Order: sequence, then C-alpha cells, then structure tokens
Amino acid sequence: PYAKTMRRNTILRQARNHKLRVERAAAALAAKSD
Amino acid sequence: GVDILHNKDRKVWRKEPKSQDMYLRLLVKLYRFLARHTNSTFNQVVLKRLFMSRTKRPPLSL
Amino acid sequence: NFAELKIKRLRKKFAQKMLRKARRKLIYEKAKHYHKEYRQMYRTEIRMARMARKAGNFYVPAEPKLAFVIRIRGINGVSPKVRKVLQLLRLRQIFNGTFVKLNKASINMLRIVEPYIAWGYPNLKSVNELIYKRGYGKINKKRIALTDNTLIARSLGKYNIICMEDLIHEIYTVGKHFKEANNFLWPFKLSSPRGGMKKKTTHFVEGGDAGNREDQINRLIRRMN
Amino acid sequence: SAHLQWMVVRNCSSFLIKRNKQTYSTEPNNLKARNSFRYNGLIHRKTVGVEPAADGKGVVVVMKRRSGQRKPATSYVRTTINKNARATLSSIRHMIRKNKYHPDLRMAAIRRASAILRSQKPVM
Amino acid sequence: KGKPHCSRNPVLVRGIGRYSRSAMYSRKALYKRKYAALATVTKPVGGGTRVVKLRKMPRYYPTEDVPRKLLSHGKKPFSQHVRKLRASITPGTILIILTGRHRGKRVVFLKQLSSGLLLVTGPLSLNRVPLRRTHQKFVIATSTKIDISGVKIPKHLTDAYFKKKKKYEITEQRKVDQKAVDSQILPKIKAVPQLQGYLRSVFALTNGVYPHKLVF
Amino acid sequence: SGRLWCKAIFAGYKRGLRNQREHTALLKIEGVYARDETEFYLGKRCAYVYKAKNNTVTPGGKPNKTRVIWGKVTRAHGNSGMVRAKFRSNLPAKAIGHRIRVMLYPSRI
Amino acid sequence: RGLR
Amino acid sequence: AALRPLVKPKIVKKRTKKFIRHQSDRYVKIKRNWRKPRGIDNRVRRRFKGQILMPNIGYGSNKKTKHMLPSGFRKFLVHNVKELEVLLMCNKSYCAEIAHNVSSKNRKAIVERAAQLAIRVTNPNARL
RNA sequence: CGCGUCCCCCGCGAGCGCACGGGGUCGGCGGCGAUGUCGGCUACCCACCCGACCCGUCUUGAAACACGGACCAAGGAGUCUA
RNA sequence: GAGUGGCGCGGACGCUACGCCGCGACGAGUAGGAGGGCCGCUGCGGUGAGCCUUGAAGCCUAGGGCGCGGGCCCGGGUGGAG
Repeated sequence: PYAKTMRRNTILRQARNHKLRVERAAAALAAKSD
Repeated sequence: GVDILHNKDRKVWRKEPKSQDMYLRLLVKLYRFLARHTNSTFNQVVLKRLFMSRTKRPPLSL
Repeated sequence: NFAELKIKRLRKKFAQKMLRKARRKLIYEKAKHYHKEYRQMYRTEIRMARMARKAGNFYVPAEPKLAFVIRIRGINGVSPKVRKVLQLLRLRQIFNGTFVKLNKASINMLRIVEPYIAWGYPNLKSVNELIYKRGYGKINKKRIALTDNTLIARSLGKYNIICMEDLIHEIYTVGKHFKEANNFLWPFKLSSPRGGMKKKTTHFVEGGDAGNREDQINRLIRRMN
Repeated sequence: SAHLQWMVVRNCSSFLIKRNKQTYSTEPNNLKARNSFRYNGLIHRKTVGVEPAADGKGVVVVMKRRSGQRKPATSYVRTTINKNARATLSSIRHMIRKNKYHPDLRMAAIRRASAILRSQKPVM
Repeated sequence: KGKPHCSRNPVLVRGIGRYSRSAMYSRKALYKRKYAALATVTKPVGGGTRVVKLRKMPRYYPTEDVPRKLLSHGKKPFSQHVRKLRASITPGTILIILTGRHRGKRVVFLKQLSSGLLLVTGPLSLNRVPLRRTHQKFVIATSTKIDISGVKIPKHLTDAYFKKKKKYEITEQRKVDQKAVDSQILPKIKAVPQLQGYLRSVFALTNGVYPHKLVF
Repeated sequence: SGRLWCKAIFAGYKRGLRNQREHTALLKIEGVYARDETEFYLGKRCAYVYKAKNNTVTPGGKPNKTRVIWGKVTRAHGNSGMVRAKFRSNLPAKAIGHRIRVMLYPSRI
Repeated sequence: RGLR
Repeated sequence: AALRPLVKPKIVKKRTKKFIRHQSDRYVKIKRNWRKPRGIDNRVRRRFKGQILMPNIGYGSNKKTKHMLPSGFRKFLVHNVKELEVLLMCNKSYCAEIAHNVSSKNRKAIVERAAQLAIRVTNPNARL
C-alpha cells in the first residue's frame, strides 16, 4: 500500500527540484546580465 | 532442459479397487465422500484398504 | 426469528472488514518502517566511510550477507558432484536464479560450480524486481504466483512475514528466518540476457560471465529480468 | 435400490447407445435422453416422463406413483395437457415444484415439453 | 441533500491523487461531518377485477442455454472511449487524406468530432471535397496551418449528421452547411500567397522523394 | 495523380543459414539504409500486389485480375535499414526480389 | 465505535 | 436457411494435412496409413530435418472443438426415426447423419422428421 | 480528529460515482453481392523458396564400394498342452 | 449452534461419480516393460421392435469431413443378397 505514498512523494519532490533548478538558472542569467 | 529424473514421478498407490463387484464399489462411493468431508483419518485408512488386493486384506481370525 | 440472524451475519461480516483494515494499516506502517531502515542502512555505510577518510584510515565495509546465484551453463555434460551442488542451490535449469546467503559452508559450494553459475551481491532494487515480477511461492508444492499479501501471510505468517515487503526485508536483510523465506520462493525463471553475454565458458575476471560479480550482477539482473 | 441397479445399467443396458464419442439412453422416461444417474427413467421411485400426445397437439406428463414400483402397469399414471405454450410449461413446473416430486427434473422437463410444443407447431 | 462539489484533490499522476488521506481528511473536513446510527399493476376489467403480471414467464425455453459470462471491468463501449489526438493535428492545419477516393489531396482540418474522426473540409470549390470525416491514422499532418481560430462551425452538424443512411442524392442542408463555412475558409487560405492552388494540387512520391527524409 | 506508397523489395524470409521461417518476410525499403532511418516505416501496412488468370472482386468497383496479400511492418531488421514484415498469408517465394509496396497510412506524422 |  | 448451433467458436487446428506413412510415395504396396518407423537407422524415426513428421499427442485438437464439424456441430449416425428423438434435447450442440445403407424411401422420413424436431442433418438431400 | 474513564513526563453509519483493481470488449463502422463471382484449410495438377542420401538388418560405427529387396496381390511367423 | 435464567406461487448449467472440475509441474529415446484403444479382422452368447431388391457385401473416386494416430463416417459411381 505504501507504494502510492512513496510514488506521490517522489513526484512532488521531483517537481519542487525542477522548479528550484529553473529558479537557479534564472538567477545565474540575472547575475550575468548584471 | 531441467535435470529431474522422471524415474520416481508416477506413484504406485491405488485410486480404485480392481474388483468390478458393485456392492464393494457402492461402499467406495460412500467412503470417497467421508475420506474428504470428515476431518477423521479413520475414513482415509478404510477407503485406502477397500482398494487393496486379497493378499493385502488377509482374514483376521476370531 | 432472523431479526437477530440478519443483524448477527452483518456484525461478523463487519468484524472481518475491520480485521482486514487493521492488518492493512500494519502492512503500510511496517513498509514505511522499512523505508526508514533502508535509508538508515544506506546512509550509515557512506557515513562510516567519510569519518574513516577524514582521519585518513580505511573503513572496510561488512562482507555481503546475501548473494544472487544465476545458472548460465546448460544441463548436458555436467560432473556428478557439480550436478548435486547446483540442485542443492535449486539451479536445475539454465538461467534459473536463487538467493544464497554467504558463510564458509556456502561459498565453498559456490566455488565448486564456478563455471556453471553467474553469482554476486544483489542491489535493494535488484531484490525488488525479482520478488514482485519473478516472485513465485512454493504453496502446497505448487508454483503459485505472489499476486496477493494473503499467500506469503498464509505460509510465512508464523515468522511474522505477512506481506511482500516483509519477504523483501527478510531476503535483502538476511534475518533469522531467511531459510523459511528463501525456500518459500520458487527458483526465479529468468529470461536470456537481453543484449548478449560476453563469454559463457570463462570466468568474469578473464572477460567471461562464469562465477563472482560483486556489484556487477545488478547490470545482468535488469538484462535478464 | 436406485444406486445398486445403476452400477448394472451404467454400461450394459439395452437402451444404452454408444457411437461418435457420444453416449445416450433410448429409455421411455429419460429426458435430456443421455445415460445419467439423474435422468434414467427405470431406476428411481419418482420418474417424470414428458412425451408428445397420442393426438396431434399437446404433451403428456408420465408420473410414476409411490406404491407399485415392482408393478410395471399400475406404476405409471399419464395426463395429457393440450393448452397454450405458457400454461403447458406452467402445469409441469406446478406438478414438480409444488408436489416435491423429483425437483432435479424441474427444468430438464420444461426444456423438453417446450421442444415438443415447438415440434408440433407448423413451418413457414 | 447537497450539490455535488468537484473533487478537492487534483490528478497529479493518472491514478495517484495529489493529496494524502490525512491532508484529504481536512480538505473534506470529516472531523465535523461525522455521522451516527413495481410488477403486478391490477386492472378493473368489465366476474370481478383482474391482476396482470408484467415481466411474465417465457413460453419457449431452448434445449440448451449458454451460461452467463464472467464480469470484466475496463471494457467500455466505443461511445465512452477517451478520444486521442496528435501534437501536429490542431484546428486549421492542412491534412493529406491518404486512403479515400480523395487520396493524396491537401484537405483543411476544421475540428475533432465526438467519435475520434476528424471533421475535414478542403474547400468544395478547390479539392472537390465536401463537409466530410477523415481518420487520424489515414492522414499526414502537414506543417502548414491557416489561422482558423476565428470560425463559427455550425454546432448542429455532428457525428450522426455524416453517418450513412443505408445511388446517393444530396439533401440541400449539406449544400447550405458547405456554403456557410465556404465563406469563412477560402477568404482565409488566400491571406497566405500560393496556398490556393497548393490545396487544388495533390501529393505524390516521385523518384528520390523518401518520406523518412522530408520533414513536412 | 501520383504514387502514395514507397518501393520495397521482398529480399527473403526470416531465415538462419540452414532454416527459413516463412511467416516473417524481410522487406528492403528503397531509400532507408540504416536503423537511423527505419523509424518512420515501423507499424506501416505493406501489400504484395500481383495479378493472376481468374477475375476476383475489388473494394471500390468492378472485378479486376489484380490481387494482394496484406501485411504489417513489425520491426526493424539487421543494421542497414532492412525491416521485418509479417503477412496475413505467408508470401510465395516466387516474389523474391520483386516489388511489394510499403504504404504510408498507418501515419504518425 | 470511535467515529461519533 | 440453416440450423445455427448454440455457440460457434474458432476451430483452431495445429495440423490440417494427413500423417502419410514413411515411403508411401515410392511403393504402391506401402499404403498411405501411418506406421511408426521401428528401424535402427530410420531418418523419420529419429527426427531428422526436412523429413516426414511423426504424430505426437501435442498435435491434439482443443477439447472444446474436438470432433466438431466446420458447421459447429458434432456428427451422430442415425439409422431410423427412433434414433432422432434421442437428439431432440441436444438440438443445438449435436447434428444427425443418415447411414450409407439406409434406403431412399426411409431417408424421405428421417430428413422430414428431423425438420419437424428442428435437428440439423449433415447430408439431408443425399439419395432422393 | 470521538468522549465517559484505566500509566510512567512536563464492534454493523446511509448512499452514490469513477476505476492501471481475481484473462476483451465496442451501447463502433464501411464495403461487394446470379452463369460471374463468393468461400472450401483438406484433397487433383503445378511453380518457387529452404530443408532433404534408401529402406530393412547385424554393427563400436551404414547413404555406404556390407548383405536382402525389379514390381503388385494373396499367404506368412511367441501357438497349444502339461 | 440451540434452549433457560439476570402484493408475484418464481430461482439457467450440473453429477455416464468408470463422471465432472480446479491448480501447479513436466514431455528425447534403441533394447525392453507396462498401460489405454468409441483402433482394425473373424466367429459366439446377448442386444439394437437395427439396416437392406425404393439395392447388402465388395470395389473405384479431382466429393464432403472427422480423429494426435490406429482408422472411421458420409456424397457420387459400380454391383446384385446379405
């Protein structure tokens, strides 16, 4: 049963990490623009 | 390609009495029903023994 | 009356539903407990190796408790002692697999069949795929597929292995009831390695596949599972 | 008894008919007409027989009585039902269910009587 | 009595709801929504009044019956099947109908119908192709799209509209419905130059043209 | 007005050196000469067009003499744009090195 | 009983 | 018109050819009836390649479609009208067949009675 | 995720509905149909592709440059008694 | 389990028990052994209110089929008494 919980947690963590990676790319672009 | 010896696969017990006499065959039908539907092991032995040959069920004297 | 017997038959039907749901939450929380164990097992192995290298000393990790032994060579032209050891490991057919715990008594059995096996120390995910997909149970001397939790519980419940995750735990973490859990599993009917073997005849050290493959059995488990 | 004179009749009866990997029984009261312990119409105390009427239309219901079972003439009591396709099938359902008279033969008899009624029903 | 609210947890993955059943317990808020504990219609008939029985027992039984099947779960009819499209087929794209009597013709895509089939009208002026359906699988999506988005296709022309009745005579509603959408497309294909005769022109495989090489 | 199928050659059957399995055909599609380029033609319908003596009915209109055995490009073969196609009737080997048509219309573009 |  | 059976499956057959005897082609003395080759050097006995096939139990037809005609019924061999009222309650599964040496005048009743009881005959308009 | 109670720290809610859930269904379709076409795997003839030496026998080993056999019908060989 | 105290006349299939059914695993084979044959031949006791000059046996067949096979069933022709 715990499989569903583990999967859901993994998909949420993956989404959060991807959003963070996009944010970091945006910050690096801003530093280069400065 | 499995290394199993099929020498000892077919078990040589009996599943029915070789006798075609009906009265003994009507008794088997009555103990086939009891050997499986009672928790008893008496009815397992009595069923197994009805299948056996004349030499395997000898005359128990008085 | 039957006013009772309608209501009495419902209560017993209810009692067995809440008996399932109580067992069901246990199977979840036992599985969530294991997710903590495997995290704590995985991380302490890396942790010990860091406090070694910080000092400059060496952390030699524990010799593996558990192997996965795959038969690779055929049934024709096999020595009688080598026949006996393969069929004590339950490797009676080419590309059969079984879990073998390591000790002094079992490595000497795994060195005496080194041409005719491909063995090694399997991964946690390598144990997962083998027990879920290829996992079959020896229930009443019949290879019945592990499709429900009430097959392992039916057979291995007395050793408190009541679900698939308990069995995977018992295999990977070689517990006190590994024998009753490993012998419950039917020897895994693996397919031929998808991509090709290197060289069946020779040892893995001399560019072959025959014998020990320490972490490298996991590359071939997914090749075969 | 029923079970005894089955163990004789099962293989070596005159009504028995074996060919083309098929076994039947051409008995005057077998309905579904196969060699069976259930449907054999010589063996039991209770025997429902369904036949086409001596007239054109209608179905007879052959009821075997309680008393004379060693009495081949005074045994079978016959009743012809020349009614519609519903209340000929209904009469037979009422003769069996509501008399407790061999209720194994309750549906096997109605499929027959229907197929007799279907036979004596002209073609277009 | 309550109105059906829409599902509180969004679909994160197919099968897996985004919220766990402790988060979901407070989304529904079940800590305060807790709970405690035909046939024989008679008729007055002019020796009394009668009782009839609707669903009466049958007058013929066949000599043997097929036994009732097992219960499968995920086998819907075609009417309830999920309808699939491509990334290349969007409303206004030009399609090369491959298989029909209009084989090879560049035929203008209007919209997805309620049967998976593509409502297509390569203008009857040019392709000699009416209001007609095509199948996704029997059509190549060309990488050329007239900006159709500002059309008003008659909603009354549906899936039952194009389904064959049983020579064939045209009823004038099909001539009017063609003529209504005629005046919304031909004036929109001509916004792009050389596109008018391109739709009149056919698709062919000449010596050297191999479809695995042309991106189109 | 033009051709709506690609040129294929029924080169042989799916065969080892000393055993052929007739149910799977090998199709040499002209144009594709690697597994790089074989991606488009997988799952495509492929027809063996031949004509015989006696007339047979045609879907569309009047009975012709021309017939077909329909097929389906199953998956890629070898390393050089050769492809495996499995036909509903196992092809006659008179057609070895003859023209069968890899169609376009299980289309996925 | 503890759902009241 | 036709008497349709109760149920009509796909009758799958593992082999539709005959198991011709080894060297029934070379000789007229050797009949086309299969004999197991019991030679010490026989190609066909010890499964050589491109050879005459030996029948195994593995070629056995599906138990649900075994003895089943292409029409979907199984044959039953009928000599008189008395052997038709045996088939009237297996009407949908099994069909009648009238024996070779039943006379032309009696076939005229057996086919006429089998139509009354709605039983299929494999060879209805045989002699006439 | 109750309260009415039993300690060491601070025994049945009432329904619906959707379904990756103990093995396929479609509540979807379109074509051609009377001396010219429809199906018939089998069975007649034929062609192609791959495979394929001639059986019986004794033999360690037979396609053998081992022996029996031109061909066909009919007959023909573990019986009976103690 | 059971005691005694505090409107509708309705419900498919089945089970020749020597049958029916379910789940798992397995299948080379000379000499050789055993089993099962609703395989085949000829006579016998039974039995099929069997079949047959409105055409038995036989024999031929580019006919329809069936059985894994031994073989068998039909259609057509031929034939004249089982």
